[PDB]
Amino acid sequence: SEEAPAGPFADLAPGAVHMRVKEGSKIRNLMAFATASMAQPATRAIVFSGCGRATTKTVTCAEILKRRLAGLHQVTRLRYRSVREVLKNVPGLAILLSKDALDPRQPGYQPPNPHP
Amino acid sequence: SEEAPSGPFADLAPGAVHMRVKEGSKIRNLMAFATASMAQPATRAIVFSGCGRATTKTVTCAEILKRRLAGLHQVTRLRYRSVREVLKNVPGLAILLSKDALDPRQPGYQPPNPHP
Amino acid sequence: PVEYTLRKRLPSRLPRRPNDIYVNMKTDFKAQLARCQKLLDGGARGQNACSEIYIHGLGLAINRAINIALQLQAGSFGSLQVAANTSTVELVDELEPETDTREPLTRIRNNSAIHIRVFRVTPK
Amino acid sequence: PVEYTLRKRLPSRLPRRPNDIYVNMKTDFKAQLARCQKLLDGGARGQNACSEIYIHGLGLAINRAINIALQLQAGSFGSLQVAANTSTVELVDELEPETDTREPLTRIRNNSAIHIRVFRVTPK
RNA sequence: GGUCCUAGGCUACACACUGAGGACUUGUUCCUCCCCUUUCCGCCUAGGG
RNA sequence: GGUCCUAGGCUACACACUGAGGACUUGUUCCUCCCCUUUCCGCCUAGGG
Repeated sequence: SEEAPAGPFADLAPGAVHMRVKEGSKIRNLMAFATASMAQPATRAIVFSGCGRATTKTVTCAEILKRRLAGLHQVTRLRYRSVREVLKNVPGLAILLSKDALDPRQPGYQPPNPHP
Repeated sequence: SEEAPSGPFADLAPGAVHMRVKEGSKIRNLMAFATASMAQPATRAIVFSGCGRATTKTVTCAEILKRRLAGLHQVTRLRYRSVREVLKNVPGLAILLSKDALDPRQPGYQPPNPHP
Repeated sequence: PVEYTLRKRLPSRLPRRPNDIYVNMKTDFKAQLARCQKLLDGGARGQNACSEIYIHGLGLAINRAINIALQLQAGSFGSLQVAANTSTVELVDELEPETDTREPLTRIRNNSAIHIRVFRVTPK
Repeated sequence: PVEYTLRKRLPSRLPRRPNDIYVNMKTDFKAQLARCQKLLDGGARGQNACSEIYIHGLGLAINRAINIALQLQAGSFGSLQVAANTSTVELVDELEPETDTREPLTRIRNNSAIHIRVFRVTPK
């Protein structure tokens, strides 16, 4: 199997840690790295990406990180990806979580939940 | 180090699974055994016990199980325990969680947290 | 029994506005697509088209929500735009019958859900 | 900095009734005890005694709440009874300042709390 | 019979939320975990020019 | 100075919430993770018999 279209947030967060989520990936593995990485104050932003059978997990990793770290700014982006292994069009997404404010006008923006 | 003043809820749930919580006991280990044990429908009730440095964990184990299994009926009982090397009194706890209803008049009774 | 049987409780009630569309893994794709398509297009003289709909999908229905949204926009000649939020949804599996007397005994689970605003943009 | 420092936001506000008593790991034991004692005892003529107090303790303060409740009961000649409930409490550690503009950046964790009703029982 | 309109209806989840099981230099790893694609006149009810 | 009263004040957490680090027949395991014990006229502020 090889992926390809048909940084995902180069425009908004050029140096962001990129979490490539695969259907195989143990969540606990991805989250360990993800949380450690965002533990470092110099790490400003993280991206989670996946498609097909890895989309659910992609969103799940994004929601668990938001549960541990309040205040992140979110942008969700929908993409098709082509997979050859007999090639298939497969829906996917990329989620940006940012310690720094993003323009609310950016489509797929979600403000942080207040936690009052 | 040995503890001392059949089970802490022999009166209310005689054959209940007894989770003896020690400081140092890994939560994830205690919870694995506890969740599997209550996964079985014939297992009607479980008890977590601890004192001194294991009290907070005793309560934590009870709260986590209540988060996975809604409907459990709770009774919390406070006791002192004696320990030896130097003999100390330590505050401690035993928590009963029951798939079956308990008399709301039992002191330390907590009705099940509903899901709206 | 030596283990409880899988039995799902309906994910709350869906506070469903008329332009809210829930996506499922039961009905045919093309029907879910067509129904979203007609909400947005209106009649054959664009009568009562919605300016936006929200496509909600949970768990495995996330791909299918995305799919329907991207399909809608792919055939709009750029008049339909897309905006996705995510959220966490608590699910309740029944373990022991709710009687009139008892709280049911239920297992608690989280699933990711997706919420895709699909809205018509017009020149002006 | 390779890591954030370990600053804590105040556990919400304490919707504190007069007969609510929060227990801490800062003030001296004997004072917290003495203060719970005279809330329950009232004056030397028994004037303005509380029928019940609630003793609330979080995290490491759970043992101390238990301790105060049992010490109260131990000296009542069986006129004081205890009743403990537990709960889960969300705590917020500050990571980046709450500025005028933006929501602050915070770490979320849970502590167990205990809630001990200590109440006066009298004959008849 | 033909053709237009109108008002409804058309099931949120893989126990996949720190998933499962296997393998291996532990850990953003590899493998395994049946189908669900792609409407343009969608389908089904009533009712009206 | 003595004695009584009244009103108020007296800091919810071990990042210990699927904790941390070691050890070992993995897992209700062991070991390490400083003190906080226990009032009886408690302490402090103001005011009144």
